[PDB]
Parts: sequence; structure tokens; C-alpha cells
Amino acid sequence: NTVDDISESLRQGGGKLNFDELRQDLKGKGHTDAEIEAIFTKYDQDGDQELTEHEHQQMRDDLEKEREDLDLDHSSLP
Repeated sequence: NTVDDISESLRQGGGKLNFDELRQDLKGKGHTDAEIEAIFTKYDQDGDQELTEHEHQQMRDDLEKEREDLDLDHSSLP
């Protein structure tokens, strides 16, 4: 719960997806309001329509790649 398995948000993308489909699911995962807001907000620019494949897959790859690089520091030093 504390670690917040974001992998759940990334898994979603079954063509038809909107702030409700993901948020309602994430709520059960014990996710935080700030995280939930940020996650949908980033993948959903105007959160008014359904998220297609290209938009959803593009960000997903970009976010996954950033999550690793962000964690995996360049070196032990600051």
C-alpha cells in the first residue's frame, strides 16, 4: 500500500478509459488523492475523452523509462 503499486494504472488502457475507470479502481488499491490526480491528469490532458492506444502507449513507455532512470541514480555520489 505504502509503495503504491503504480503498475495498476499502467496496466489500464483497454481502449475505453477515463478518470472514472482508473480512479475508481485505484481507490481500492489504497492510492492517495494526490497520486491518483497526478496519474490521470498526466495521461489525460483534458480528461474529457477516452484514451486511445497511441496516446496511452506513448506516455506509458515514456513514464516507465523515466521511473527507472529516475530511481536508478547515475552514481552513488549526489
